[PDB]
Amino acid sequence: ASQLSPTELTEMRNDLFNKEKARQLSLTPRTEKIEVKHVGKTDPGTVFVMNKNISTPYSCAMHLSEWYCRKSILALVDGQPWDMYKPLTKSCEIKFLTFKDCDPGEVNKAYWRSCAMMMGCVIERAFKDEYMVNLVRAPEVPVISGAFCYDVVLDSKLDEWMPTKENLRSFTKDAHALIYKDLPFETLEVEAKVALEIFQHSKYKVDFIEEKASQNPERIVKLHRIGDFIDVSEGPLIPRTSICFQYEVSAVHNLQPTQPSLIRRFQGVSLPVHLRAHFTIWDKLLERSRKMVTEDQ
Amino acid sequence: AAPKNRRTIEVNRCRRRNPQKLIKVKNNIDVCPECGHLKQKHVLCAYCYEKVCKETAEIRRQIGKQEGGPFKAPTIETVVLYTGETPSEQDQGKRIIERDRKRPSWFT
Amino acid sequence: EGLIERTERMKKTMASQVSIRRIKDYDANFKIKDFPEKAKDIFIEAHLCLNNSDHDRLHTLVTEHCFPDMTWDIKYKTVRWSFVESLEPSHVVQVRCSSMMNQGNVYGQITVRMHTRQTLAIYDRFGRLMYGQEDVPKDVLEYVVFEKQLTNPYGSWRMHTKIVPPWAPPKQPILKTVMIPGPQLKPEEEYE
Amino acid sequence: ISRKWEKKNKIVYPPQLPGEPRRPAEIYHCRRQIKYSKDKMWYLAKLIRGMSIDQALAQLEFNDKKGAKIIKEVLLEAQDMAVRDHNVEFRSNLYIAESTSGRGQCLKRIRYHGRGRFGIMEKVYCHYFVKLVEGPPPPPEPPKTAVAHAKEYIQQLRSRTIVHTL
Ligand SMILES: [Zn+2]
Repeated sequence: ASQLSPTELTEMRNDLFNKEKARQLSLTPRTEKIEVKHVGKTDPGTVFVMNKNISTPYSCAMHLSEWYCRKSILALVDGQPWDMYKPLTKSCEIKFLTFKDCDPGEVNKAYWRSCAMMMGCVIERAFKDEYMVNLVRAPEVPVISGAFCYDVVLDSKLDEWMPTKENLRSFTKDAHALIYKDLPFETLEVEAKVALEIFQHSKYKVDFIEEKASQNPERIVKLHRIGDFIDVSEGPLIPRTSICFQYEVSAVHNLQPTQPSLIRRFQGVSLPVHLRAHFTIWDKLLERSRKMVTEDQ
Repeated sequence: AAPKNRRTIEVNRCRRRNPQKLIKVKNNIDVCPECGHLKQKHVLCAYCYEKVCKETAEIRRQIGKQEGGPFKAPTIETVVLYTGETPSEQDQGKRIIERDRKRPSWFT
Repeated sequence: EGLIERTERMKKTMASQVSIRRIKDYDANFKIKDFPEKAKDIFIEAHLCLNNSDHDRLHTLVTEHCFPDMTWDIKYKTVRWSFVESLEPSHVVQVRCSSMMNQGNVYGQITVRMHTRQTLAIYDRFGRLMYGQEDVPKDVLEYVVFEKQLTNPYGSWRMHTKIVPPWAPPKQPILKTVMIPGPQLKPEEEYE
Repeated sequence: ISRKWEKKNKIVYPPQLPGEPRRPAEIYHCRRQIKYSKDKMWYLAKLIRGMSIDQALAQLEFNDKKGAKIIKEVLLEAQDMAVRDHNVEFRSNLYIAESTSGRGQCLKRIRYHGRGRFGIMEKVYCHYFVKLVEGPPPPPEPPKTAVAHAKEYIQQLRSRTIVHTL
């Protein structure tokens, strides 16, 4: 830990991320073939001959049809939800999950994780430079609650203020500007040592990486990026950042008595393009999302 | 009444190439959740309807074979059965029609 | 070191020798040892004329059996083939002939094994690389046969076919993904 | 009779230098002598003109016109031959660049008007021409804004000279 400008911190973080991605692309010498089967319901028996650690379930959807690319939000690699731009590794079986499936719980969780990550990206780059803004983590609140949340610790000078409606609308406008540019949710699986060396600064992120690499015997934590923002998240994410259609930030709340310092919780609600609600229903959801949600035990 | 002058290709293009005479783009089209064969909202899927119609045609052919001739219309309910599928206790008084098939996994 | 039951090996040698004897009886002044060089050069220059797309010479160099086998799947693509080195001198591995009477024609077929390296790079109709690599002399082990019409008064020695045993190593992969569709069902049920 | 659209797939390009744009694939297809009017076919071709392959097939599947299924069939064979012959990996990665109809060879028949008078009936035929380019459909040109209008007006004002003098 030393003195570093946030801009140079982002540049060095991106450089390390790209170097790791390059070495992951490079340790495989030649193009290898995988026979990924389609265990879905609409196009059964379809096998794709894809490239190892190069091609993606979005590429499989491109082979199938354009509707698959448009509607498929998650993949299922033999048991598990994969984000749409994660290169495939072994000869597997695949199934595409959309927002209107019978059991869309996995895609709901992934969509809310993505929305929380976008909200954190908007928050980190919307405050004065001489305040220290640090992201603690995004609690894995359930969709049945009113909103997704992000925990942020601000510098000591801002332990007495509260953002007003204009500032909240500014946060929503930043979120919509982020939505307007189609940014893929790039993914990466790295080792614990590399994960620590990318961040190297925030003790909150350090303990987050420790907690996320302890339960894995291989000490691997997932890493995701939109544009030049990099966050640590649990579980996969949605392919594109324009999937969200309605996006807002509702309010921010404090939880002081659990720590000498102050941790704020930003809350927000979003609805995808496939599931847009009417003006009145969206107003109802907006009004509910302003309530504090406490699901951490 | 006869045309006093020939219509020019410019006038004709303006008349027959304006947006009122063009085909409109429709946004009612989405994928069928079953069979994924590109149905249209507010309209039944052609693939699924054809499947159901084929099964109904086979059942009706069996009905005609069992009924004998015209003007029969049995005064009891009816039930369709398949390979195995012993009749149930509630469908005693019903006519039984079992052609020969494994029951499709949409007709229960 | 020689293996057991060399009597059958010598019997195969004698069958090849009697085929050579029939070839010599039809046509004398035909040495045996200089053939592998001729076959190697014919192979090399036939593939060179394939790269240059010269069918009038490829016809004189290869037979009508393997003309379409070698020219059809490559009609609208560009090939970059180049023989670089002969690893070991080729060996004549089989010499057979048939006494076919259907048209009073006897054909001599000789299989010669060659191990060598070459550079193959097949481009697309639009100029995009498809299969091979430019300058990586990958090694190939190939058994190619040559057929001649003995009864013909001219009878150019041309290549006939190429044999591939199932144990042969798999060739290099394809640079593009491929989708193999399953059964295209009418209203029906899928059983697999 | 001219058949030049058929021979546009026989063009072979020299291999590209490594450091060059992808040069997307270019597939031409057509159907000749369709028992349909060429204006009626032009309307469907005009609708299909700018869409991607999947969107065009979707639009043609729910059009109740005789030529809609014909154009759908032509597009399906074009897609199949694009993937099979012209080295297009993604079957959905095609868009329609050119889609037009042309007059075919017709026949003439007698109409038997309501006296010893008559007319000549023409048995209409037409061709359909399609061209698919590999890649996503190009974005539509956005309408020009008031900023662009003002900019071009200012440039028009600034471009003017003193005419008919030195
Ligand atoms: Zn259906």
